[PDB]
Parts: sequence; structure tokens; C-alpha cells
Amino acid sequence: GDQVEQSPSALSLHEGTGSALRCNFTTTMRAVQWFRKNSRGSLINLFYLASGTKENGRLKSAFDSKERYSTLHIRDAQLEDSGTYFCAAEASNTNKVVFGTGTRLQVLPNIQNPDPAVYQLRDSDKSVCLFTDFDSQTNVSQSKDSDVYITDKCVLDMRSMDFKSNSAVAWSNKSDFACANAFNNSIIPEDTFFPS
Amino acid sequence: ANGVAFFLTPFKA
Amino acid sequence: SGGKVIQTPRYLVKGQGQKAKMRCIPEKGHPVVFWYQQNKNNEFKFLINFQNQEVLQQIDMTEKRFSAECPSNSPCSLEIQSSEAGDSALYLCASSLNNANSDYTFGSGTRLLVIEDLKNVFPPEVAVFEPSEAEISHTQKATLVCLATGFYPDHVELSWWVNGKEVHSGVCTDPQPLKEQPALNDSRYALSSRLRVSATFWQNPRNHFRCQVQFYGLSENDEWTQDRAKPVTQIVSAEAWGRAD
Amino acid sequence: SRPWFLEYCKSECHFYNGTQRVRLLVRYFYNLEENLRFDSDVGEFRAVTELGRPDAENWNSQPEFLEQKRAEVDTVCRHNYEIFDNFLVPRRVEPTVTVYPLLVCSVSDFYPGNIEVRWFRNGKEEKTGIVSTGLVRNGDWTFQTLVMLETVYTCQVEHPSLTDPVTVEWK
Amino acid sequence: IKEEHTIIQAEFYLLPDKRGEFMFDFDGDEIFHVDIEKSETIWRLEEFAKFASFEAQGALANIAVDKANLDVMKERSNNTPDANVAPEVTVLSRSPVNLGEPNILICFIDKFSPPVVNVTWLRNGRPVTEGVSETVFLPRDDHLFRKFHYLTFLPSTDDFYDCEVDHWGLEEPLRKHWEF
Ligand SMILES: *[C@@H]1O[C@H](CO)[C@@H](O)[C@H](O)[C@H]1NC(C)=O
Ligand SMILES: *[C@@H]1O[C@H](CO)[C@@H](O)[C@H](O)[C@H]1NC(C)=O
Repeated sequence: GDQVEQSPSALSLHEGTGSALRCNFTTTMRAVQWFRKNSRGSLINLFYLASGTKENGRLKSAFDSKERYSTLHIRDAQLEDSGTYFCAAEASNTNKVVFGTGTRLQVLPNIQNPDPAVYQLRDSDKSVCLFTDFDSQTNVSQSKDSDVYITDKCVLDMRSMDFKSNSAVAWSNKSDFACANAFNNSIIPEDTFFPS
Repeated sequence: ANGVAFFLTPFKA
Repeated sequence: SGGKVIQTPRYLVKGQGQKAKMRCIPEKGHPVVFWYQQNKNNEFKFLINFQNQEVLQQIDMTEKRFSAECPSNSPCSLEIQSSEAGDSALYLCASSLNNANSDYTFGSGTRLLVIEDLKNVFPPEVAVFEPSEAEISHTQKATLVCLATGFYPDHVELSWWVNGKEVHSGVCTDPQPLKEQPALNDSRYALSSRLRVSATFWQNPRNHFRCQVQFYGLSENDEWTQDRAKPVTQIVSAEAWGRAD
Repeated sequence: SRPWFLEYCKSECHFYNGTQRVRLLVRYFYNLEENLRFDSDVGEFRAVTELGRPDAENWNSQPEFLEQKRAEVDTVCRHNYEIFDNFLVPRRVEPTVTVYPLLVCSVSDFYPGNIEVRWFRNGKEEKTGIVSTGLVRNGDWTFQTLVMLETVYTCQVEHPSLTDPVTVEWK
Repeated sequence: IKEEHTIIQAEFYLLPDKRGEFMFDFDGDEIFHVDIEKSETIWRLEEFAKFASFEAQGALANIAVDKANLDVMKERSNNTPDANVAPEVTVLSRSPVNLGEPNILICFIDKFSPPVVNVTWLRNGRPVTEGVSETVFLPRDDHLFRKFHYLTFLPSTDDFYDCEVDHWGLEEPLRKHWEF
């Protein structure tokens, strides 16, 4: 109710695309600041703007005092650009810093060669199922019956080999549980590779 | 009621 | 130090009515310190700001319910005298250089959880799962999966350690740990992680893999009269060795 | 005597031709001596006396502060003019002219200070033997002045609050 | 057809008087000031308040800082030499004076520093306490200050007024006279 109008609320960008975040101010602001919170990360300071524009790597920020707005531009979206973005500015007629409502940015990786597969892993005697290498268009749905668990999807980046891959993990104790029926709750790619 | 703006004075030393 | 703000501890769990003290070291040379309380709605609630030792401003709640001081050459602190359920939030510390400015630089933050009964606190079970041979044949890559289960509260930090060195490449950890039992409250949590390496690397038995989980729980001063082990802050690990064909 | 200590700070917003050309001049004083300056046309702090040098060196090493100050020409100065242009700038108060015996032309209770007062004898402007008090500020947003002519007879008053010049004449 | 103006924000903190002051000036006249003790904005003409606003606790915060800075400047300056610039006093009427017609006397204290004076109005050689108004310490082009004192009165050929201003730079309290 006493925060800065920040749009959009949430945002999904395909890896390598771009879009813009925007704060709308109710009065003349003295300067604007932009923050990003990682995944389990600290608040990282991105920009301090008092006027004009500043550009930092794949990020450019703009602040128009008169027109009462500020924008953050993301270009060439990467995986690490994921996070929550906040702007913060203090009015010229007050002493107090006020924050934006926040923007949740999720970046979907580009999977060049989809290879959907489900493997079984043994305890180094428990066992787990691994849904992996599917494309970003696949959505992972939660396991129903309370004895089987499924995590939301996650992206890993092997920097050395320039390779990124989606993955989700499912496990259970129930004896009726097999990897074949682990991810039945979700709409999986038709050509999902099922070993064994 | 649009409020006039003022300069913030900074702490010295 | 700097340019970094060090807030300790990363997580904190306290019983209703207990004291909750959290600390913050502002950036080197930074005299201005702010304390913010953020809720689930990403709202930033101002608590108190200092310059050095002098308090410039604070709110009624911090005046009555909180006690804060920023001693010279000593870590700043914010302490809740009597913790209650409503105080469960993220407490952020931000330091500046010039009071007539912005350019806050926030700390890592302290996540505080207030609960009725501390008997609900459980350490995590850690288990490492070795790469499936199918994946190796199919993809020439090897994925290890780590599972942390049965802990409470959801205050853990997972890390992968290969041959005594922390690694980040090819590592994937769940954003939010899931409830093992969505129905019921005070439910224990579960958290997964993957480490994918080249097939050839996994097949070298000299390579050492370790999944390490830092749990944030009770402290040595906290009383514990149960039979089972005291659920203190501790490291729980599981590991695996490289395996040839 | 009696020792005193003053920390004085004036932040001046200068407007030439509206919000077109604007400069900000912050001046720090200590007692009787101006020690520090921020001239927006310079963009940095400059010490006027040695007493202000520490502040100058300290603040100029903060780019993000300087960036804010240079910007205060828009965020504060032009901001306030937008507000004060609604009632202060266009404020007009019509003068009250009175003539009494040297002949005195009393122009009082007017705003703003832009005023032209002339003496006409027989319809010619007596551009000599004119003793004026100058413009006098009453301090309540009203002005007053006495323009006098030393001859042994009509004065004219022109003012932004007057569509047509005000004239008074004596016998 | 050229609008050429000036807006000044003046603030100070004074020792040993332990008082601070905050005000806004427009082309030489006060727009408003902030009662530091009371924490409320005081518009010079009441009619201004319909058009603008000022968050007063902003001014309080500043003076608080100005206070602290004064100590820093004191310790900084090796020697603080007392020196004073004496006021120049002028008394005159706001309007042309007509007998029996209500008017205002103005005491124009100008060109002085520090901002501390004792000013006393004198009807027939005696102090007046009713119908007097006072102006905070106003800014100038230089380092010096300016001040206004007002007196409401009814003219008569029997009464004569004086404004007496005392300042640490004057040898003898300056008294300026005014009669019909
Ligand atoms: C002053 O600015 C106004 C517009 O704000 C313009 O019409 C006028 O020509 C300018 N005068 C000069 C002397 O530049
Ligand atoms: C005003 O009078 C008091 C005593 O009545 C005195 O202490 C003070 O010095 C005087 N102020 C000035 C400026 O002389």
C-alpha cells in the first residue's frame, strides 16, 4: 500500500531473450536503486541512478526524474539472471526510502538436444528416480499419493562443457513404487527413454 | 497538497 | 570487511518467549546502518537506523519490543526480548556511507522462525545416490543425487564437495524444500540436489564426492530433556567414491 | 566577550528564464566565514577556506553522492519551481499611490518589486532633481517606495499588476 | 518577459543558545519556516498553506545533523575568533500614515551576525508587549542575517515610538526613532 508500483509481477524469459522491468513513482524521486535477490542468495546491488542511464554488462537502467519512472532492462537473458528484482528510491520531499513491490524473473534455458529419460539410482540401500534432460516446455507435476515424493524441476549448468539440463527427483518407500510409474502424474514427452 | 522538496544535510567527518 | 555485509546467523529458530539476538557487520567504513523486516509479501518494514552508536530513528515496536545497539568496533545487534509468532520473518541489515544518500548494500539476512514447541526440531538425514549406468551409456554423463530428509525447520544449506573442494558447476538444488506431509502443520521437510559430471570423471575411483548439509537448529545453551539426541546446529554428510566400469 | 559558534548552510536555487537554465549553489558557513561550496556548474565541492577542505576531499570521493547533487537541479530545484509557480511566482498585488508635499510620490503595498515611477511636470518627464529612497521590502510580501521631485505636477506608476498605468496629479 | 527567480533553503544551529532554525526563501521573502521545538510548518502568509506542504520532521532531522556538525567544526578550527558584524536599524511605517487610521510600524534589522538580538519596542519611552510580531532570522546574499519586527498601532500626535536593538557587536544599544 505504501510501496512503489513495480511491473510486471512475474516474468518468464527464454534464454537469450530480453524484457524490461519498470517502477512508477508517485512523485519526484531523488535517485533510484535496483536490487536482485538470487536463489538462496543475498541481495545484490545492481544500480544507483540519480539521472540518465547506466549500463552494466547485460543490464541497462534508466531513470527519468521528471516523468516519474525507472526501468531495468535485461538483454541476452542468462540462467544466472533468475531471481527477484526490487527497486528502491526516496522521494525528494521526504527522508524515507521506499521499496518496489518486487518482480520474480524466471529464465528458461535453451535445450538444443532434448533427450527425455528416467533413471534409477541406488544408495551409496535406498533408491530414487531421476527425470532428466527434458526441454523447458515440459512441466513437472507433484506426486499424488502421500507415500511418493516429487520435487519441482531444476536446471544445472556444466560450464566446462557448455551444457545445461533440466532435472527432477522422485522417491518413495512404498513397495508398489517403480520408476516406470513415478512421473505418471505429469504430462511427460512421448519419447521418454525408459531403461531396464 | 503537493509537498516542497528539500536538501538533505550530510554528516561531516 | 567490504564491500560485503555479514549477517549472522543465516537462520535462527526460537521458542515463543525466548530471546532472539541477531548480528550484522556493516561494510568497512560505513557509519550508517538500517534494519528492515521483510515478510512473505516482499514488504520491507523499517525498524531502526543508526549512525555509529547514535539512533536516528526507530518505530514504536522496536522501542518497546526490540533492543538494538551498534557498539564501536563491534558487530551491530538486534535482539527481540520476547519472541512471538508474528516475529517470524527475514531481518535485513543495510549499511551506507552517507546519511544523505541511498546506495544501501544489504546483508545476507537472518531468517527467524518462532514456534511454540522446540520439541519439533529434527536434524536432516543425508543420503547420496550413485549414477545410474543407463545414463552413462546413453549420455556419457553421470548424475549423483543427494537427498536430505526428515528435518525441521526448513533451515538448511546444501553443498557439494569434490576432493575436498567446494564445487558449483553442474550443481542443482531445489528452490524450496518440500513438506514431507503437506497435511498437518509443523511437518518435517525434504530437500534434493544433483551433481552431474562427465562419465569419464565418475569412473575414476580416485575422485571423492561429498554431499554436505548444514542444519540450523538449537544451541548449546538451549535445554533438552528428551531421550533422542539434542537437535543442535550441525553438519550432516553423506559421500561416495568414483567407480570404474 | 561572548564566544559563539554557528553552523550555517544555504542551498540556493537560481532560475534564469524559468526552468530553462538553473544552477544550484550550496554554501556552508562557519560563523562569519564561508568555508565550503557546491556549484552545480562545477559539479564538485570546492573549499573556500582551509576549514572546509576536509569536507571537500571527503565528499568528492563519493561519486554516487556527487551524482545525486548534480541531479538535485531537477529533483529539487525545478521540482519546487513547479509548485511555487502556482501561487508565488504569479503573485500580483496592486500598488496604492499617494501624493503629498518637494513633492512626494508614495507607492506602497505592491508585489512584485518590478516598478517604474516617473515624474511629469506639464507632461514632460522631469528626469532631474529626483530623490528616491529605493525599493523597500516590508517583509510580508509587500513593497513600498518614495520617489521625490525637488521642484518648487503629476507622477506615473507602471507595474505588472496594472493593465494600464496609474497616474496621479497635484494642484 | 523573462522570469528570473531565486529559492533559498537556509538552516543553522547556534551555540551557546542551543537553537536551530529552518526556512525557505523566495526572491527575498520568507515562504515558511519550521518550529524546531514544536515540529510544525509555519507559513509566512496563511494563504500559502492551501497550495503547498512541507514534511516538518525533515527539517528536524537536518538541524539534528547541523548540531552534530557544529561540534565537528569546533574541534576542527584551531582557533575560533569571536567577531561580530553590527546591525543597521531602520524604523518606518508599512503604509502611509493617517491619523486615527490603523497602521503597522516596521523595525528592519539588517546586515548582522550572529543571529542573536534583543529587540524592544518603545511607546513614549516604555516597552510595549501588545500587538508585536517577530520574524525568524532571514538569509541574505552574504554571510550576514536579516530580521523584521512589527508593531500595530493607532497614530496620534501625542505618541512617539522607538525600536531598540541590542547586538553583541554594538557598543551602545541602537535606538531608532519615529514620530508623526
Ligand atoms: C525564455 O524562455 C521562454 C520560454 O520559457 C522563451 O519563450 C523566451 O524566448 C526565452 N527568452 C530568452 C531571452 O531566451
Ligand atoms: C539580551 O539580554 C540578555 C539579558 O537580558 C543578555 O544576557 C544577552 O547577552 C542579550 N543579548 C544580546 C545580543 O546582547
